Amino acid sequence: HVAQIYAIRQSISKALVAYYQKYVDEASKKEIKDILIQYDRTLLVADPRRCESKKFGGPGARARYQKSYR
Amino acid sequence: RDKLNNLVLFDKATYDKLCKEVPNYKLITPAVVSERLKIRGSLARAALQELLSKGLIKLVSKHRAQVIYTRNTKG
Amino acid sequence: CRFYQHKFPEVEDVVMVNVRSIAEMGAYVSLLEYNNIEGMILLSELSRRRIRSINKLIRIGRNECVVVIRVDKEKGYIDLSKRRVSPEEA
Amino acid sequence: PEKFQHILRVLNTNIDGRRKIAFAITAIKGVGRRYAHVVLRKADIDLTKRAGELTEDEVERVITIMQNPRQYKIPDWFLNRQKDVKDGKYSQVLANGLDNKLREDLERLKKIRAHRGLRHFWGLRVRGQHTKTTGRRGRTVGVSK
Amino acid sequence: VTVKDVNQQEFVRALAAFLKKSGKLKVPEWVDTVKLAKHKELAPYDENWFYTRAASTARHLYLRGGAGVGSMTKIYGGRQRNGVMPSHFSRGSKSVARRVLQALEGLKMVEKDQDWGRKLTPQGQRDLDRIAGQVAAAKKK
Amino acid sequence: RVQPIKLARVTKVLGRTGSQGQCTQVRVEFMDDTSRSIIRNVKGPVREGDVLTLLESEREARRL
Amino acid sequence: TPDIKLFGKWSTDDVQINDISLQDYIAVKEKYAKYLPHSAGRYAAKRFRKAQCPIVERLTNSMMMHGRNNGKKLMTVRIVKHAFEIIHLLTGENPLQVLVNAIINSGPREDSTRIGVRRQAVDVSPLRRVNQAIWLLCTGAREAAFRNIKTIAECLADELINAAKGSSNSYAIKKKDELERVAKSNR
Amino acid sequence: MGRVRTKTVKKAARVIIEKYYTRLGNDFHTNKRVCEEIAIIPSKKLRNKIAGYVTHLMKRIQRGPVRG
Amino acid sequence: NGKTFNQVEIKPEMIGHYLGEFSITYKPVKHGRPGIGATHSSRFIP
RNA sequence: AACGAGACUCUGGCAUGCUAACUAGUUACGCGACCCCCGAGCGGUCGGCGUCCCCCAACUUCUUAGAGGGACAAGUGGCGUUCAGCCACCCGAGAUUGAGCAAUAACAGGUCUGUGAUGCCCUUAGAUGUCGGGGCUGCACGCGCGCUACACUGACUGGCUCAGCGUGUGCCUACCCUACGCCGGCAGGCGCGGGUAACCCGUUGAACCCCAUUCGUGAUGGGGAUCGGGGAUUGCAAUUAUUCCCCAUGAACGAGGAAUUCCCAGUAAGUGCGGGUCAUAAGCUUGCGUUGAUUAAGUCCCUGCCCUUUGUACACACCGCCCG
Ligand SMILES: [Mg+2]
Ligand SMILES: [Mg+2]
Ligand SMILES: [Mg+2]
Ligand SMILES: [Mg+2]
Ligand SMILES: [Mg+2]
Ligand SMILES: [Mg+2]
Ligand SMILES: [Mg+2]
Ligand SMILES: [Mg+2]
Ligand SMILES: [Mg+2]
Ligand SMILES: [Mg+2]
Ligand SMILES: [Mg+2]
Ligand SMILES: [Mg+2]
Ligand SMILES: [Mg+2]
Ligand SMILES: [Mg+2]
Ligand SMILES: [Mg+2]
Ligand SMILES: [Mg+2]
Ligand SMILES: [Mg+2]
Ligand SMILES: [Mg+2]
Ligand SMILES: [Mg+2]
Ligand SMILES: [Mg+2]
Ligand SMILES: [Mg+2]
Ligand SMILES: [Mg+2]
Ligand SMILES: [Mg+2]
Ligand SMILES: [Mg+2]
Ligand SMILES: [Mg+2]
Ligand SMILES: [Mg+2]
Ligand SMILES: [Mg+2]
Ligand SMILES: [Mg+2]
Repeated sequence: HVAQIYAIRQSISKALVAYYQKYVDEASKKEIKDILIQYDRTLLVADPRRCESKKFGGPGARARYQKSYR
Repeated sequence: RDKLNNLVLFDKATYDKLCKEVPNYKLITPAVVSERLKIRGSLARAALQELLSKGLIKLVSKHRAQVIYTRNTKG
Repeated sequence: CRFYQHKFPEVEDVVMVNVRSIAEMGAYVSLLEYNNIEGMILLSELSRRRIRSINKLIRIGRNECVVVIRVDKEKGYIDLSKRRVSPEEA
Repeated sequence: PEKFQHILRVLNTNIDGRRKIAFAITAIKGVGRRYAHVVLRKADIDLTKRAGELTEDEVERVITIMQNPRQYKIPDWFLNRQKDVKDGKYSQVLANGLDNKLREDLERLKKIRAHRGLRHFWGLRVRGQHTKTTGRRGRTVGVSK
Repeated sequence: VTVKDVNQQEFVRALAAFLKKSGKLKVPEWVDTVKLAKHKELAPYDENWFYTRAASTARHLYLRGGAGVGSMTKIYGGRQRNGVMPSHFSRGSKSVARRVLQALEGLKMVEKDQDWGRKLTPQGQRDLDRIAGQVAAAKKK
Repeated sequence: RVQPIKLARVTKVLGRTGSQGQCTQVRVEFMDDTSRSIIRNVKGPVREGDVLTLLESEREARRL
Repeated sequence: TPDIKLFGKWSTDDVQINDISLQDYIAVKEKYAKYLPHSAGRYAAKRFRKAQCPIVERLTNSMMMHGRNNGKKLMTVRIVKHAFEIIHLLTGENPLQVLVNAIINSGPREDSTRIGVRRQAVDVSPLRRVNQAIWLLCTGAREAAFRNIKTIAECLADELINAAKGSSNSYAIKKKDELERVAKSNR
Repeated sequence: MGRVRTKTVKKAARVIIEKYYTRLGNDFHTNKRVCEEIAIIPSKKLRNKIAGYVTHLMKRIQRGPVRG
Repeated sequence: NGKTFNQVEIKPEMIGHYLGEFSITYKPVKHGRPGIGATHSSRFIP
């Protein structure tokens, strides 16, 4: 649910900047891009984060099961 | 653990205190009325709704989790 | 109900306190010669010499006489001490 | 609002008058909460009034439903005692009928000394549970002699 | 306005209040003594739960015209708490989902389409969009 | 038995002292007479240039 | 108006910070005005990057704690929203300034490290001030509402209020001054 | 990080400069092509690191002489 | 049983139960004294 | 000069550039059809909703997967004996993604119960090489890996709306995943199609979460042990209850002493879903996504590790040796 709010929020603004850049002048889209990128990045540049893969030994990716010495 | 005593329906003294507590408060939530009076809380909700039906209070935000009121939106 | 002619104990008085919780940098103890405003004794002030286990000195529910050193007579901070007692005062 | 009597003594047990009537009558044994809602629904009673807000005639309407469920059209798969082992009836044992029916069932089992009767006797676990590391009531034992 | 134009909860309340305003739509006899799924622990509070359930069922048929009972019981599945063991996903009740779809065919709002399944009749969609506009006009949407 | 607060600005970070290397050595100014200077030992993550707060400007700690 | 932003309702530009030590480490005005306390925000990737994070989002992140809340953030935003709405009633003042006050008056400006029980006194860095104040006043709330009829929004609100004016009736202040007296003794 | 070029990267880059010195200019993307033409580097990753040390050495050799 | 045949006279109340349900496969336990490994403290021999 | 390190191989992140797709699509209109006026209009036309039906339309943005491209401490500024390199910053999809593979010398480590790998010893027709029954589950007690909880940052009842890795008819062996209709409150039953699989289950209507209702600080509707009664499925057979469903019973437990485990970013934790075993069948394990923090950018204090110098009466090597 939440990871689609950011997909939408990034896609529409990445669109209004390519409808300008193609069918309007160039120097008008430089206004959009700086009103946009100065407020919050990742309205044009996607997050490169993806889940890491579990490994044997622990429940998730970095934890490990309990160790009982004695 | 102790015995937080609470009533499920009013007695005349408490009913008077309800129809007179309205101005005294700038924060009217079920919890605060259930604690300052000896009210179960399912009774405070009904009483607050009853008052709100009388325009005596003003509802400022209602949520599934928490409800609030205000004094009169006056003064 | 109050025990004595002043509700806040004065500095340099020996008080009867029932230790209640051993804190991380002290202990939160009741007040029993005055009304139950909290008290905090610093762990640096139980005994004059090195200690093997705190449960051998203080444990919940043990009346003991301790001396207050400082107090914010306004905010309510009763600073308490045990190194500084003779068994006659007790 | 509604300052008349609240507590009521339904058969052999003290039903507190404060709780919502559904969760009020559950203080009867043999009557859980899923059965109680059905009883109250078939009794037409409102489900937003506490036990204190019912007069002396609705309560009989509810009792007679709890006691004779089969006839108020509560199906035969709600009743806690089914094809009763000694006589084939279907019913809800209510208050001490539950105690006596458990008592009679354990006696019935021990009488022919079935493997469950002996487990009830010796005071152990009757279903198939392991018992090596569970239950564990008794006192610690030492290796010293 | 269509149905996607309006808030999908008050629309459901309106459709339920309308369905229970025609006298049609026969309800099953056991409507008041049923758990409603394998994983629930109680019977529904709202005495009119069949009307709400039929309303939501019709709406769901509108948005995806090929359901059949084996998905009404998935659309309505939930989470079962197995006592002292971890929970698990569990389906709805087949029997009430079946009797809901059957009760809607009696209003001529539903019909068994080609292949297999169900969809709304042309006359069902009108009945929906009308109260959709009713909702949009009441709440000013 | 009564002293006002003082506000210093960090001018250089020296090293991370303490037994577990927890506290940090730091050299500070004094923001009213920038001539003064002491060496102090802070507990959080100091950067450079940010305004500390001293409750007794007279001390000058010298190790762990 | 469109050059200026709100948490739906509350204004930022009327705020003030009076501790010149904390002006670098509380973000509220200007380029730190955001519409919601919820951003993806790869803040915890470098050392000081956490200082750029809008203070209301930091107040949210530090609230989902003790196990059966890890991750549930939308609940936290709906809690904070309600807390501020209550604060505006109990005072009639701007909620953001009260938050800034309750953060400033909870950072212990001196703590005691351990060397050997033998301690020593040290001063706390300006970043640890806010990092401790947040922890303290979010623990006060979570603690005051664990088996009471009050709701966490109510307790968090009255905590922020009783702390923004140091009152000895709030967990944060008690613990701060008590952490400072222990340092004062073994100076 | 690291970024300490191994002796198999610091020996290619030393032979290449001796043989082809008049091609190896001072930018990286042209050297990345010259090195790919002259020698046989059996990877892209290694080719880039070799061509990236070549540029360092070239910048240094436009001052006084280097001892390899 | 697993080694013996145990006699059982059939009563009417045994109806619908199983035969094996009247002939248990083990002796009921009653405990001895704990041995030399019984407690985490118990292990030591010179 | 050789090995190990590194290089290497797989994987994650970027291409609106290439190759090219009824077993993936999108946009268009050829469409047409349904529906509402929901807006100009009137209702069509202008438009709006479509996992409604088409195209012998156009293309490859989304999907799939091949070839190449890209990142080099390369640029700029400091610190470096101006070397090897470190620090910050710019442009950027990214300036430290995660695994596999791994040396010399050893250990009286584990495994003869994986092997038609195997020496010696034993038993070999009254068998230590087959059928029927019982046991590995037995309970005064000590310990280990775990699951569910002690509630209001919650439980219950409705309503709303989102995935990714996968497996699937069995060669003796003899069984697969399931759509859609009907019957039953529920587990389940009957009927009749698809699938040897980007084709069918399937647009995988997953849980937490989200929105609205009841309860009210009370071992309470928290918690769900223990126990009574009844109904189905698997199988040759269910008792010491295989599993599953319903009514009923309603224990300890109010955040846990001394101690002690794991963990640095899509990580800890919460949350569900596939694989393995599997006639029936996870409180396990191996993977997958989903909501997603607090604290650090350090040190040699504790437990250990690597390199140099130094001391030794030790070499089975300090768990050593040795005096009355
Ligand atoms: Mg996980
Ligand atoms: Mg849980
Ligand atoms: Mg790679
Ligand atoms: Mg990919
Ligand atoms: Mg489609
Ligand atoms: Mg490639
Ligand atoms: Mg340089
Ligand atoms: Mg950039
Ligand atoms: Mg790597
Ligand atoms: Mg090795
Ligand atoms: Mg072997
Ligand atoms: Mg052998
Ligand atoms: Mg054999
Ligand atoms: Mg056998
Ligand atoms: Mg075993
Ligand atoms: Mg293990
Ligand atoms: Mg629910
Ligand atoms: Mg088994
Ligand atoms: Mg699993
Ligand atoms: Mg299976
Ligand atoms: Mg399985
Ligand atoms: Mg296993
Ligand atoms: Mg070394
Ligand atoms: Mg030597
Ligand atoms: Mg030597
Ligand atoms: Mg020797
Ligand atoms: Mg020896
Ligand atoms: Mg020795």
